[PDB]
Amino acid sequence: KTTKGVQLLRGDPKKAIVRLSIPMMIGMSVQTLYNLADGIWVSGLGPESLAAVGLFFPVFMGIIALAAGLGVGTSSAIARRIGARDKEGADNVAVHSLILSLILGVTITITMLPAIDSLFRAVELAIEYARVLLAGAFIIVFNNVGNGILRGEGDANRAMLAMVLGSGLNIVLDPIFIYTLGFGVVGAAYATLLSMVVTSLFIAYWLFVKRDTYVDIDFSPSREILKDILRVGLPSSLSQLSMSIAMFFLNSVAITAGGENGVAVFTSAWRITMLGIVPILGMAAATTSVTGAAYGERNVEKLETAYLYAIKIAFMIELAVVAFIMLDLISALRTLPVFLVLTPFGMMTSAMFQGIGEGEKSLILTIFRTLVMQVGFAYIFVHYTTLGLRGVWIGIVIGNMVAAIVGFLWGRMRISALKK
Ligand SMILES: CCn1cc(C(=O)O)c(=O)c2cc(Br)c(N3CCNCC3)cc21
Repeated sequence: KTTKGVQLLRGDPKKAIVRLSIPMMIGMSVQTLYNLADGIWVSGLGPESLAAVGLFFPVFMGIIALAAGLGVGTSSAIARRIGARDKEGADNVAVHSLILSLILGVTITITMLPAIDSLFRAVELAIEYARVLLAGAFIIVFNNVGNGILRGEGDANRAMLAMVLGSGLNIVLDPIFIYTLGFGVVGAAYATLLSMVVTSLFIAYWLFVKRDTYVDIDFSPSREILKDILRVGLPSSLSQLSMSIAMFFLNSVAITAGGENGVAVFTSAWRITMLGIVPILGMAAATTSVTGAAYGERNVEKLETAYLYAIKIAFMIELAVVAFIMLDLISALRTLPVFLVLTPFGMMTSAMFQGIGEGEKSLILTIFRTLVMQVGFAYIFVHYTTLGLRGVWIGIVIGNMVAAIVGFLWGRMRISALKK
């Protein structure tokens, strides 16, 4: 009838925010540690292989964006059916998403793999890197969908295990296929492939075989469900997309402000802050589940409680994290991380927008945060001020301040509108 994850969402919102974020944090931690390590192995492979990276990166990030967004849409739609105590509706979303993962999965493969040979034309290495990655696009999507099912139910521990067993297998298999065996840059993708396959066997085990999930995988092709999944899924894909593009724009700002000296400082600072933003990414994922559950119950008070408690806790964790960092890049490690305490005020709001099904507002807030304020102010402090590399860090921090104020008020505004 019930499950430890579903009994968490339907109960004390303060306990739900905590008990669900912690496993998500550990999962995201290993995930970020992979990105840190995978970038290192690729670095030093030569200039030709790095040129191949920038060839497939816009396509690579396209696949990950579509997959991650769809998973969020799955998570959002399942949490809302759980809150409304709608079992058959919660079962229907899961089956719909798995079919959605199949269609979207094979579509990406059939629409890109034959058309990747012409768009690229270092080039040969990119096509091979594309070939391995595109051939397993359906696997990547299924993973995020199966992840969204668990994350939307409250199975934060089984979802944590997914990415931990996930990223962990890649941290190990990365140097093996890149250096020991000697595939090169393509070995990173082949490590990614082989890793993704193993975990897709573990997810299908829990879902289909073990049946430990709250939902039963009742199915009937409904338009309301399809509208409900894409309403959050589609804008979330553009959110992660613009987030990477912001990293590219900020890079060119670091190019103008300090040069190549220079850009290396920005890459070092962006690495340590990626690990320091994990408690926010881990809690934002938990917030979407709780607020979504609260939205289904039509309990605004509980929704407001969980949204305000997720910020307060994450704010004080960051105060601690900032303290870790405080005690060239050494100068920027004392001014830049101050944007990490402003971040939970904005990331939690967009996450609760996804929770209540309004993904469009989540996309607008994210664009304003990552592009308009972060890149916008950083470009301004570097082109119109005597400050060089230092002004870039100021712009990011001062940009987050504005995006935090707008985000928090917009969040409290819509929470007030949910009563009238
Ligand atoms: C070994 C599977 N895997 C490989 C990766 C890679 O090679 O870059 C991943 O980034 C990855 C990420 C997640 Br989240 C992840 N999870 C969460 C979603 N379900 C599958 C496990 C798995 C990943």
